[PDB]
Amino acid sequence: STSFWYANMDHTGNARGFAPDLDGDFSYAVYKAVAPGDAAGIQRAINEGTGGVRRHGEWLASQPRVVYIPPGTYTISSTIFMNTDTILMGDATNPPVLKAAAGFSGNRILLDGRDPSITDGRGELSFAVGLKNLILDTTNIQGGQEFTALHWGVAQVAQLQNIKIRMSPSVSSTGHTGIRLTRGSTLALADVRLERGLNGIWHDGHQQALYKSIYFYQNTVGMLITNGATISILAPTFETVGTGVLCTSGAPYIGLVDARSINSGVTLKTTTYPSFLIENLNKDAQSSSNVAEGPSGTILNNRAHVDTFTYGNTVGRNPVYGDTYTTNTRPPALAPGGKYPVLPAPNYAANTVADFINVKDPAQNGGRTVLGDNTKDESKVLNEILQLAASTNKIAYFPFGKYRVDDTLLVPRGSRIVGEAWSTITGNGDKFKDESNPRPVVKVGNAGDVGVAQISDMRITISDVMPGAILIQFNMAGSNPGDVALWNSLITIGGTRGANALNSKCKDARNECKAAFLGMHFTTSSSAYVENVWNWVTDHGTEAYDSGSNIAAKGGALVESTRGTWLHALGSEHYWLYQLNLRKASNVMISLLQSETNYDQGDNVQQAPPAPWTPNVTGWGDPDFSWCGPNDTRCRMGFSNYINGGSNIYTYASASWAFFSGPGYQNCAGEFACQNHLHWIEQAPTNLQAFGICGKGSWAALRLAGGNVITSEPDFKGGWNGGGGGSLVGRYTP
Amino acid sequence: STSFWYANMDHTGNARGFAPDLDGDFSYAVYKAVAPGDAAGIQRAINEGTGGVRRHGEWLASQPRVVYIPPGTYTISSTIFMNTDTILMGDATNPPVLKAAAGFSGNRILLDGRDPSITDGRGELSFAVGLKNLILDTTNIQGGQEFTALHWGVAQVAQLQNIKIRMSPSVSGSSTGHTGIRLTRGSTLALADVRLERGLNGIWHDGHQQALYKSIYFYQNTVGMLITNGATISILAPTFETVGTGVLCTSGAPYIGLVDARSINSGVTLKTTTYPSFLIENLNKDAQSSSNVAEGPSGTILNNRAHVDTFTYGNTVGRNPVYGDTYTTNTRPPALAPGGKYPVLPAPNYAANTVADFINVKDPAQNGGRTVLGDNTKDESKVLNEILQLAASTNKIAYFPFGKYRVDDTLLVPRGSRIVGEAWSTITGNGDKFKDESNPRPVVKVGNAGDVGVAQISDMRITISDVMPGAILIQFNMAGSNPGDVALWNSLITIGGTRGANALNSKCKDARNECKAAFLGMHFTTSSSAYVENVWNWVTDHGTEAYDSGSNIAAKGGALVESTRGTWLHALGSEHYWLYQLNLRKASNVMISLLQSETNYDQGDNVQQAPPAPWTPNVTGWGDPDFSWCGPNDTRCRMGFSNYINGGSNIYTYASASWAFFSGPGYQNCAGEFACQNHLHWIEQAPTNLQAFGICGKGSWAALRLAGGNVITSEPDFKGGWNGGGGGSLVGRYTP
Repeated sequence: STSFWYANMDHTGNARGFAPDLDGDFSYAVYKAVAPGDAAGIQRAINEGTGGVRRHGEWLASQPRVVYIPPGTYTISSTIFMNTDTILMGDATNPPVLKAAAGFSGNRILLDGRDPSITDGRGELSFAVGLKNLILDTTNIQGGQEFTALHWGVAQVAQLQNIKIRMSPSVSSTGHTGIRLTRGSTLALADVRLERGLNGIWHDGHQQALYKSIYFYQNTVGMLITNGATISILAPTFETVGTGVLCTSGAPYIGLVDARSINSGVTLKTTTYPSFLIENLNKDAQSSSNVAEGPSGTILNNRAHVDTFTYGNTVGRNPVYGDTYTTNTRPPALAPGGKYPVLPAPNYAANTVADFINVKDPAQNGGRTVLGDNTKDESKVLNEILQLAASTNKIAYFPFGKYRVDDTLLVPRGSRIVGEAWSTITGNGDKFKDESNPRPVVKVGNAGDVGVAQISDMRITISDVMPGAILIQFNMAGSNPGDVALWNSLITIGGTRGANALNSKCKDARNECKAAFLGMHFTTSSSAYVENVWNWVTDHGTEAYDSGSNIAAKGGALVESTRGTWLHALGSEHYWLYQLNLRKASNVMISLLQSETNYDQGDNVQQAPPAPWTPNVTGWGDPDFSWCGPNDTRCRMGFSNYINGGSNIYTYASASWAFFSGPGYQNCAGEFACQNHLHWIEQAPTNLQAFGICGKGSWAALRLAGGNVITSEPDFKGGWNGGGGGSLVGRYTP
Repeated sequence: STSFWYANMDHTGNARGFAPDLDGDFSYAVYKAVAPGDAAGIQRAINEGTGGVRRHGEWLASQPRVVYIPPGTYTISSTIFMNTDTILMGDATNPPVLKAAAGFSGNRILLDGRDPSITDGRGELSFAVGLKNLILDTTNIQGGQEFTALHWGVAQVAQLQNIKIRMSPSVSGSSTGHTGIRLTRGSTLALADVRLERGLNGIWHDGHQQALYKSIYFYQNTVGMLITNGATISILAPTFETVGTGVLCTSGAPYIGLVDARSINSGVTLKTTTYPSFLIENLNKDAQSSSNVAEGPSGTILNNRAHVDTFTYGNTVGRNPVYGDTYTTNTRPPALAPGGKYPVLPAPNYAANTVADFINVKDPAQNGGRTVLGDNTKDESKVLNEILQLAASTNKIAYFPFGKYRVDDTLLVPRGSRIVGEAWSTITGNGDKFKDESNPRPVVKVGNAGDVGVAQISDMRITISDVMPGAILIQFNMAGSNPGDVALWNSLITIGGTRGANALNSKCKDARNECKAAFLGMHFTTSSSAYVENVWNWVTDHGTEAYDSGSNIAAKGGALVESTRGTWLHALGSEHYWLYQLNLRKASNVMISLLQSETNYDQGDNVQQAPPAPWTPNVTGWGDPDFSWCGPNDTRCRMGFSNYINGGSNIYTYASASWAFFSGPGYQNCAGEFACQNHLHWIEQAPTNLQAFGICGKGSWAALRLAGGNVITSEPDFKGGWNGGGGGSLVGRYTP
């Protein structure tokens, strides 16, 4: 066929992806190839399993399927339905066209990312749906009819990579929609080009999403926002677009940062009362329309350049809801050239198999035997292959598997790592059980390293209760932002097969297991780029087994870097003390942080935090909760944002939700009574620019360093459920 | 070509069904016919509209589609998706077989009743999905694989009529297998007269809010009904033949009602691994059914007895352990239960009747040379009263093709009437004759006072087109010689929410001044004896058909029952009325197998017009609650009742699905889990021989209020039902 690197990798033989924990099935095919032009074969490859048994729906990581679609045109006559943990991989050298037929029958959706096996449309459970190197075409459908090329009501670990959507020109209240997001909890939509139609993206009640580097080309409306909580749009381009962003319902947060307007109309228009920010908008001469318009008329007139304009709930303003214009000079290390760094996930479209090292092939990795079946320690053998590929400038390809490591797996300078449907590194052993000497499972460079370390399509996890485990630690800094990067990956604790020892020790809410020390760590001399990454302590089982979810992992993400750190849609959920900790960091940019308090915590918790952990304030910057009464359990809940000093902190959207008050999915007292403090500033940083700090079920919308509290009600409401339990700090620029 | 009455009705010409208010489309075809054996044509007929435009999804009543499927076998290779306001009508003289192909591709669902155009899996909005005279067959699929013949995550006005589901035999030792009817998220009313053959599960009730399963035949199922979570389950007159386990509840804490059940060579009748509240009344077992009747987490609950009178195991009023067993004996009145069994009747399909036995009300050659339009352009009261008397006096069935028949006076349904519609043909009241609340007048009158005879209506809709404070939408006056002679099946009674009522929708857009749209939805007078099954009594809460929908409506009362003869309510949904949803005013001999209700959404702490306003209560004349016990600004107390029982005798209620959701206009949240309402179920005067079971509630502080003023609090001992007790009430037994 072609020379596309993935299709030419060994998918038979010993170097193929191998799936353990499949109930004795050692013949399951991770890889399937569709015949050229075989449109019916796309759905077949998605669902087909071993010996005629259909694949499991709703599973997260153990039964992955990558469907290779060769170049060509595939005429689609009815909706194609994805499965969880499934990737459609078109040929990157010549992406295939999935074209809707003229006689398209059924629901007017070309591709549905939501697994049909989920009941009651729970998109927040449709994890790990991937689309790569595809062209969606609906030009055979009349532009006046309602149609949706892609329904993206999905959850985390879902990804878009090198996707193009051609639609018919709009006519009419109905028309083509490129990507419609209904119920779901996804993280990032990256590098999608939407051509024509009525709506390029329709955000219909999706909780939150970061839209990174989206190209809106000749859309009647760039993004339609009907309902939803937190919307972050980073580095978009509006070319011949009638209206950039149109929000006709709800009170969400809308973040438009580093936007470009090419011969377009109004950039942000709303008929309701959302809180939005426009930072670094650059308009051309043909874009002569107002920048912002609302129910009362013009909000911001025609300006070719906008610095920092908010219109929403702002701290210190009389009245709270209103306009504010400021100018801020971004640090050149954070924003080279005034623009924050945005990079597409690598697809290696021009690379062939020779540019890679298949870690399992003895002819490629230096004559080493690698299993990836979670039956033995493979740390040393994998540290040697990773150092070999970096020293020879080869990309290290991990076929799918579960690679058990009993010591740190170092990612050395010059590494480019890519996996097959989130190949899994799992830590194990006594070397990660010393909480007095915490140890990284995956270490990205040594202390003081400068170089390239790019990782994509991987998973890191643990197999036992390991109170000293740091799942990934970033030590290396890049020469340019993105040299050290992590794309489209997940870091999980529990919830998946392959961790029996961990699964047996975490079934008691009275003694929550000390599974890990940290999920992610960014050391002081590091400089890392993170996009579409799920940092998740399990709340429920995903792969049909008694999963146990009473886990006390101390901290989710600890950022100590003073060089520069960019977090594009990082989901950090269900850790004990905090989801995001900024400990004396000095150059941090956050385009979206998605977080959720641990479900076992709240008024009816059985073990009050910080227990079972003893906080180390001096050594690791833990919150000690010494301000709460020893039995004030609404006060002793994990923080979503714990900002502790430092400088040059830019956060542009925080989707932090509280749902329950204790084990068993117990309800909270009220809409704003699940938690007291989700967002907490311990020490005021120098040059802090915070926008879109959203919450759910929190009494306070933000806590300031001196102890002052910004209450969610009555004037800092918004976002989740339009304010029915939702917090919104649209502007905090102290 | 057969002699089926519906397929041989005029579907061209002037007597065809006509859909008004379709944005200038006067050629829309309500009726579509599938070619024999054309499986692909079934989906086409569901969605096809005028001139290549697809039909509207989610719509309730204005764009109906009836799909006629001739006899034959239809090999289905992928899931068929229904639409709202859509009926699949197989040939009643020879039902067609919808057979899943051996190479079935997709999610492994043969037929999905839930409209795919609804977003976020909201089955509670999938209204008016009908299936008639069909055989669903999954025998080409191996019995060891998970498969679902019918997904019924739907909402009210959905109906099953003469449906049989054949499945492959389950595999011994296998946890997966065929499921006949799976109910996920949704709010349907009744599933009637379905025969389920083989498979692993005949019915899987997976989180559905509530459902009445009437006259279900479980034939050789490994498990009759599986219940994984849910609130209120009522099973009336089932038959378990060669069934391994009758009812198996492995998750949740629902209410399960088993009444008039038959066991033929079956295993355990009700087994649970959790703590639901169930009732088993009038279970009659054969000799070969030697298993225990009920089994729970602690072991045996009720051992093998061939006959069970009244056994409850749940939250019971007056018990010192609230949760526990109770055995009593009750002699049902012969007028309520002739022969000891409650009356259950299938909805009439007229399978043996031809066109000659019918009167098409629009055909001048059949109705006496009268001009009938059905386009909501003029008053058609006199012309329709004369046709109904004509069809009754000539022993003919009156067939209403679809339309909107405006009436400016009462439309009398006389003695001997049999009325059937085409996808819920609509009678809409109008005029000044329904606007004098001091002289309320029925829109549709079922017989005169003191009449005895047959008056059977099915597949119809009754509504109003303006604000009519004196309008009774349907009033039952006549009694039957046998129960079911006066009956109403598979219908809707709606106020607002649908196109065709511009004057009404324009006057009901202010929550500060709630419009007095109607006096009563349904009325059962003292000398009446009516049978009601699968009927939606609905004051609108939101718009359904893409139009400016005013939903700030104060319709006084939903259903007022004053009858002292027999009255049977099988899955009556009464929703969003102002003062009450169901009022039993000195009624005698009343049987309710399931009542589904919802408090008006504008009511609660943040209400803008405190009840009884804008209504002045008439306690003496009409038995309204005046809410004089509440402080004039205690707004959680001044909320509409779901059950308002006021005196009388011989009242048997077996399931109450009564939900409160919001605290004011705008879908505002409530103060707490049990803080939406104070009283959902209220006894004003204690009746003689009152037998109450399965009184479920949501978000109300009290689970039940007694005549003396004593209150049975939902917490701590009467939790259960909705969300397993997380805000759900459950009075499993109140038998004073």
